Order: sequence, then C-alpha cells, then structure tokens
Amino acid sequence: SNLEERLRACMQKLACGKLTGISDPVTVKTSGSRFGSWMTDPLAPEGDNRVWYMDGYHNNRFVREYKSMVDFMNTDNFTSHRLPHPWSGTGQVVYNGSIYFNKFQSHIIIRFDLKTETILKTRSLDYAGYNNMYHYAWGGHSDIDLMVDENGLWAVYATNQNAGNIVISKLDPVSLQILQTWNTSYPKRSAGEAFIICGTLYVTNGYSGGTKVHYAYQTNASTYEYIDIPFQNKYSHISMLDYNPKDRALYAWNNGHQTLYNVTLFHA
Amino acid sequence: SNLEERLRACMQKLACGKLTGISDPVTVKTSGSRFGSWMTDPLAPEGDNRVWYMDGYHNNRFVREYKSMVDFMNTDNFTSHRLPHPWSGTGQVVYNGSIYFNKFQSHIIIRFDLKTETILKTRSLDYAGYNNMYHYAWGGHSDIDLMVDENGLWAVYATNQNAGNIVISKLDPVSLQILQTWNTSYPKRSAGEAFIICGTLYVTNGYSGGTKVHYAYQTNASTYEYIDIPFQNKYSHISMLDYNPKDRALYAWNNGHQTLYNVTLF
Ligand SMILES: *[C@@H]1O[C@H](CO)[C@@H](O)[C@H](O)[C@H]1NC(C)=O
Ligand SMILES: *[C@@H]1O[C@H](CO)[C@@H](O)[C@H](O)[C@H]1NC(C)=O
Ligand SMILES: *[C@@H]1O[C@H](CO)[C@@H](O)[C@H](O)[C@H]1NC(C)=O
Ligand SMILES: *[C@@H]1O[C@H](CO)[C@@H](O)[C@H](O)[C@H]1NC(C)=O
Ligand SMILES: *[C@@H]1O[C@H](CO)[C@@H](O)[C@H](O)[C@H]1NC(C)=O
Ligand SMILES: *[C@@H]1O[C@H](CO)[C@@H](O)[C@H](O)[C@H]1NC(C)=O
Ligand SMILES: *[C@@H]1O[C@H](CO)[C@@H](O)[C@H](O)[C@H]1NC(C)=O
Ligand SMILES: *[C@@H]1O[C@H](CO)[C@@H](O)[C@H](O)[C@H]1NC(C)=O
Ligand SMILES: C[As](C)(=O)[O-]
Ligand SMILES: [Ca+2]
Ligand SMILES: [Ca+2]
Ligand code: NA
Ligand code: NA
Repeated sequence: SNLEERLRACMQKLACGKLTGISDPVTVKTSGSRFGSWMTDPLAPEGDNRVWYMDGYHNNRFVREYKSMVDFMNTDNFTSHRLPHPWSGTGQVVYNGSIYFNKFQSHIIIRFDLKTETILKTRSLDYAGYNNMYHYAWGGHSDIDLMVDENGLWAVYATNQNAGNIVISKLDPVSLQILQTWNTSYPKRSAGEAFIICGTLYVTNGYSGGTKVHYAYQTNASTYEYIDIPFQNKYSHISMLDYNPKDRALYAWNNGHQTLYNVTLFHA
Repeated sequence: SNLEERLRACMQKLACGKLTGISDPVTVKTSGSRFGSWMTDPLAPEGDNRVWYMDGYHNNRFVREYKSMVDFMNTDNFTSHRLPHPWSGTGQVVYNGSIYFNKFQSHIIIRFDLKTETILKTRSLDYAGYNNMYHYAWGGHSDIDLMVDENGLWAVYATNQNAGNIVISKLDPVSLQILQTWNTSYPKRSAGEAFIICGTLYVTNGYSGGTKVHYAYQTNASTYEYIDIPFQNKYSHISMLDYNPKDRALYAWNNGHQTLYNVTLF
C-alpha cells in the first residue's frame, strides 16, 4: 500500500519535462460566482474522485465536496464543510486529504484535515505580503498561491525584500516549514496567475483577453527564461489556474465556469 | 517484494544523467590470461554479492563463481559452472540470475540459467557479424557485446548493411527479441570498447595508450556528439569494459588484471 504511492510518485517524476503546449479548454461546469477555485486531490486513494470546490475569494468559509467528476458535471449534489476561518483568494490546494489555504487578511497558512474536520497546523509565511498587496493581476486577495506538483507542496507569493517579485517556497506538508526559497525576477502584480509543473514555475501575462504563458523559472537550476505558450481564455476572465500532476491538467476558474486544460510536456 | 524491485528500477532511472567523469581505477585482482571478463549481477537480491569471472575470449566454457567481492580479492575460492557451449569474446553479461553470452563461432545468443544450469533461450542475432569479423579494436572475437544499464539488456554489434558501423539493439531478457535498433555511423573496428549508461552508448578511442571516451550516441534522440572523458589505462591493454547500473561503476579486464572505475553522472 505504501510502496504503491512511493512507486507512482517515482513514475510521475520520471515522466517529467518542459511545458510545450496547452490544449483547448473543456467546460466541465457552469456554476458559482465570477471567482473561485476547484480541484481534486492528486494523492487520493483508489476510487475517491471527489471534487473540491470553493466559491469566491472572500468571507466564504464553505467548501463543497462533490462525489466524483461526473457527479460534479451533471448534478448539484454535494456536502458542505465549514472552515473555521475564511480563506483569502483562490490559492487553496487539496493534498493528501487536507486542504491548505491562506487565512483571511493574514499571511498565515492553515492545514485543515477534511475527514476529521480539524486544524492540523497553522504557520505564518515569513515576510509574505497579504491583503491585496502582492495579488495577481486580477486582484481578489490572491497574494499567496499554494500548489502541488510531482515534488510536493509549494507556496507562490511575494515579499517586500524582493521588490514585490514572485517568491517560490517549497513547503513541508506537515510542519508547513519552508524547506527552500527561490527569488524570481517577475512582479507578482503583473502576473495573471502561475502554476508549477515539475519544479518549474510558469507565469501568465494577464487574466483577460489573449493569455499566454510567457515566463518560466526553473527551481532545479535557479534559472529563468521568457517564453510564449498561448492558451485560450475561453470566457475572457481567469481567476484560478493550477496544475494537477495526477491527471496532467490545469484546473481553471474562468468567469463563472470551471474548465480543464490538457498540457503537453517534452518527451524525447 | 515485486514492487520493491519495481520501485528500485524506477529510482535508478530517475537518478540518471550524462557521463561527466571516470575516477582512477582500483586493481581488484591480478589473475587470468590477457583477455576475459568479470562482473556482478545488477539484479542480485540482498545478500548476493557474487562475482562472476570468465577467463579468455575462446576455448573456455567454465565460469567461476566467487562468494563476494572480498573473497574475489583475497582468495582463490570459487565454484566452476560448465557452460553447454564455449563463449566468444568477452561481451557476456549476468542479469537477473542468467548469463547471456555469444556461442562459439556463431552469432547465436544464449540465455543460461545459472542455478538450474539450463539453457533458457537461444536466438541468432539478426545480421550481426561474428568470428573476428566486426570485433572491437583489440580483436578477440568480441563481435557481439551484451550489456545492461538502467533500462535493461542491450546488444552492441556491427552489420554489413550498416557499412560496418556500430549497431545498437535493445533486447528482451526473456525472448531475446530485438525491441528496437539504432544505426550509428561509428566504425566498429575503430572502437576500443563501448558501454551504455542511461540509454547512451559511450565509445572509447582505443584499447591502449592514452585511453579516452570520445563518442556518445544518445538512443533517446538518435543523435551523437564527440566528447572528451579521459581515463587511465593502468596496464596498457583493455579487453573488457562494462557498466554496472547498481554500483555506478565500470568493471574492466586490464591485461590480466581486474579493475574498477567509479563513474560520475550529471
Ligand atoms: C442526490 O442524492 C440523493 C440522495 O443521496 C439521491 O437520491 C439523488 O438521486 C441525487 N441526485 C442527483 C442528481 O445525483
Ligand atoms: C499522506 O498521509 C499518510 C497518512 O494519512 C502518510 O502516511 C503519508 O506519508 C502521506 N503522504 C505524503 C506524500 O506525505
Ligand atoms: C531572496 O532575497 C532576500 C532579500 O532580497 C534574501 O534575504 C534571500 O537570501 C534571497 N534568497 C535567495 C535564494 O536568493
Ligand atoms: C485530455 O486527454 C485525455 C486523453 O487524451 C482525454 O481523455 C481528456 O478528455 C482530455 N481532457 C482535456 C481537458 O483536453
Ligand atoms: C578458501 O576458504 C577456506 C575455508 O572456507 C580457507 O581455509 C582458505 O584459506 C580459502 N582460500 C584462500 C586462498 O584463502
Ligand atoms: C527477474 O526474474 C524474476 C523471476 O524470478 C522475474 O519475476 C522478474 O520480473 C525479473 N526482473 C526483471 C527486471 O526482469
Ligand atoms: C538500419 O539500417 C538497416 C539497413 O542499413 C535498415 O534496414 C534499418 O531499417 C535501419 N534501422 C533504423 C532504425 O534506421
Ligand atoms: C567508488 O566510490 C565509493 C564511494 O564513494 C568507494 O567506496 C569506492 O572505493 C570507490 N571505488 C573506486 C574504484 O574508486
Ligand atoms: C476582482 As477585485 C477588484 O474585487 O479584487
Ligand atoms: Ca495558480
Ligand atoms: Ca563493453
Ligand atoms: Na493554488
Ligand atoms: Na558486456
């Protein structure tokens, strides 16, 4: 049981490569307000296709849980979980059964276990801005963006000591301690969103109109480059874009729609 | 236990990289004739540190088994296994309990199970040269060279349809079928020795003198480049150079000496 998860994690790392393409988005659902996030747990056991869904970016503490991806498309059946604190932004992630989010109007990260419904850890992000200071271009208190890739848990934010440029920190999923930190050269307020695939942070140019990935920072070498990978902004406003390594897709909240993007990675 | 093997094979592939260096050799044993091969199974279970030893490039069918590396260094304590046919060259490999070798005066490959002492599979290598035809630069009927890396079992040889240039084939360890073939443009006669690391074939400039790895063929892209990775030829003649994925080292038969090189990957 434990060796299977160790093996699948190794297989994912072996199939890693540079982002070369983003296919056309599929519309999974039309629901919610203009802003929000949705996601699945890439470390979910066999079965367990539960979709987690958080509407809005402010003073909403209710998380919806859908049974599966198909029940998320066609039905409105769900159970609601009340978080002890409201989240800020749409930067939450669900990882190995716990939801990680930014506490409302703070730089505090909270790990909340979804089965027993209890706070497991609370830790402030050192020098991270908050309260619409280093938001993504679309605003909405998106100062801190937590995400998961083939390597584990990550925090994307910005600090005053870095002139408001994006900072990447690898997090420990249990202690929430910063294991390593990279200073990028990209202003977080000028990015429309960001996502990490295989240790590489990809940053988009904006949130409306003709969007593209145009900056990549490689953490394995602390190098960066400007690129041009366009993707279709089907409903013209994107407020959430995150990669899921289990199904190699970007999850997006797009102007009151929930959409999915297949990605292409380089494989010799 | 099967997933432990499956997880370890994944971990090895994930730790792969480009060859960047070869350390100074260490002389493990002084024995044997001018030509031969020695190796360990990269897929031996824990507790199996057996060293396998084959003296000569012809007229010998007796494989020696030593208990461990330390018994190989300091003792002459070994068991003899008599193969059903003599081997050709020094390009044998031991892999997951079987020995793979080229049968004397033929291009046939034989998989021989060591514990049951049984031939498990026989198959002619397709279009491969034999009998001192497309040998390495040192000769010794080394027409066909079987090797193992992180990805499994390989066969390096030359064909006439490839104008005498090195051909690489990935083999199935059970059926001995050719899964995929790559045509290089490196003339096998000019190759001193060759070995595969992480799907890349490395070819040395000679079996003698100031030896150097100077050619790398990347099978993941069918491209090649010229490199410069010098290593010391302690005893002036090398009849065997094999990579072992488990210990990240090169095993060599250096003119009656058995030596080991550590490799550095990127
Ligand atoms: C919602 O759930 C109820 C009870 O669990 C079930 O009877 C009903 O069919 C479900 N509706 C949909 C649309 O899935
Ligand atoms: C996921 O959680 C289980 C127990 O709930 C733990 O044993 C396991 O190590 C965790 N996996 C990771 C990758 O942290
Ligand atoms: C990032 O920048 C801050 C302040 O500019 C500095 O204290 C820290 O050492 C930097 N870290 C790296 C990895 O460059
Ligand atoms: C991604 O590709 C898979 C298989 O090619 C397909 O089943 C799935 O529908 C695709 N999803 C998107 C959003 O393109
Ligand atoms: C071989 O092993 C025996 C005992 O098993 C020992 O007495 C003998 O000395 C060993 N051979 C050598 C060359 O040391
Ligand atoms: C090694 O041999 C065993 C037979 O005992 C087999 O089950 C296993 O799959 C083999 N391993 C490889 C990598 O071929
Ligand atoms: C290699 O060359 C032979 C003949 O020269 C040809 O039949 C074969 O298809 C070639 N293989 C590849 C992979 O190019
Ligand atoms: C190779 O490296 C290992 C560990 O660094 C060491 O124990 C061994 O002696 C080295 N062997 C050679 C031949 O340098
Ligand atoms: C999308 As806004 C101006 O409420 O941060
Ligand atoms: Ca994101
Ligand atoms: Ca060799
Ligand atoms: Na996120
Ligand atoms: Na060999």
